[PDB]
Amino acid sequence: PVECFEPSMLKKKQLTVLDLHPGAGKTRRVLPEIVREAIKTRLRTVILAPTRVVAAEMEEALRGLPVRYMTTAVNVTHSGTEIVDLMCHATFTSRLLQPIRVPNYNLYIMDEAHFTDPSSIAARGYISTRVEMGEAAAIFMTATPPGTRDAFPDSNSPIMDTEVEVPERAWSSGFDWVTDHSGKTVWFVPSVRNGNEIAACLTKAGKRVIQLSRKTFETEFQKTKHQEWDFVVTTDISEMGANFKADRVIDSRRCLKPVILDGERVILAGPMPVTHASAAQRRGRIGRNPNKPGDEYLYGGGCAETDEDHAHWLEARMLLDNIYLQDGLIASLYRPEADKVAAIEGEFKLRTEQRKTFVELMKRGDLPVWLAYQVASAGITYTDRRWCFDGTTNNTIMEDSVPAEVWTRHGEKRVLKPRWMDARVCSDHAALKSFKEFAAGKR
Repeated sequence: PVECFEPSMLKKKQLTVLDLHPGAGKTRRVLPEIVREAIKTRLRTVILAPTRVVAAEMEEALRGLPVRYMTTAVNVTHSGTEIVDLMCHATFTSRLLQPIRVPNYNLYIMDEAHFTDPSSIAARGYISTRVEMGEAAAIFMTATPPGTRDAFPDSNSPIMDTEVEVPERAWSSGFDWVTDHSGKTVWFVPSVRNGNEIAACLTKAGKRVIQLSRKTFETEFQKTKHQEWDFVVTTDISEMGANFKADRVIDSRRCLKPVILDGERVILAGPMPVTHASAAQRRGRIGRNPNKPGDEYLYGGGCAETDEDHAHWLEARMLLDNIYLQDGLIASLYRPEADKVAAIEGEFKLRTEQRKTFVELMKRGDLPVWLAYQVASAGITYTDRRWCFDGTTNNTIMEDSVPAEVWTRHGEKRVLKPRWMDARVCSDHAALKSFKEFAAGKR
């Protein structure tokens, strides 16, 4: 990997991983360098941001430079120059799945290129394949290249690393060091539910707590920038543009993991150890200010690279199987991620109509990729919600120890019992609320 940009990297067949460390100016100094060169040489380019938060942050760094922002996160104006596009990872992949026309970009710049969202993994597969075919160049920007075993990379400022016992439940004693802290803390929890319990405990202790999840991030991250807080309790938002003014990170280093069981359902297993890259990214929230040496990283266990049981690898394959490159050719996953999934090439390729349903189930439907695939491949149309109720008895969804029920579109009260069970649609209150509305045909 490389830690500084050279115009050499923009030539076709070049894939460069710009690794570096949190706050070294990736988006602030290096990204405008690349974009300026791309515009000067009239190189058709797309910039890929992990989130809309990052996209807006990029706009600030790229002001003055002609960029077509293809996101609602940025106020766009006319136009003239058509060289560099900017959009989110998910938008990029979604559009490749849709009939709409995506430019054959000759340069791909992916920010936070370790992001393990299925759309991001798929995007890297597409991009790396295009580079290998000699049709483009690519720059992957990330502090943690896929496959890294370094949980403690360099930082702008000295970091105090300490392994401790980290609570994952409410506590009455034994963890004074948590609350005996006058600074600001970012706390990475194993799940939203766990975060709720920890937040309530901290609030009871008189702390101001903001909670974030992967699904509330885009709208609620801004609270961390605009209101007073002592703790940010969050799931892994490390690479979503999570820049905080903090002096401490508490890291359980554990995560719930969606796992496909017997190829018929998805459970949430664990919590299990996070990867070295994940731990490095979480730790990377601090040690950013050279005027403030001695930020603390307190972690609660070890790391592991055995994450092949995570569903996002196969879900990436499901996405990539439905992206067209050229006749009979299906893109491979990015090489460092290629060994993560056992699959038959093209086995998830859907015909035109089913692919449209697949896309709408993921977008408007807001269903997990695996679940959306089951429904779409079954030949079910988007608004046909009968599958939400005709599952087997062990697929019954529970709400407060009692079978969940919804008022269906057909004016009938039915037990929530999906034909395919994916634990991610009912992992927490917000998720279950969303799925019940889906089952009722409200979207």
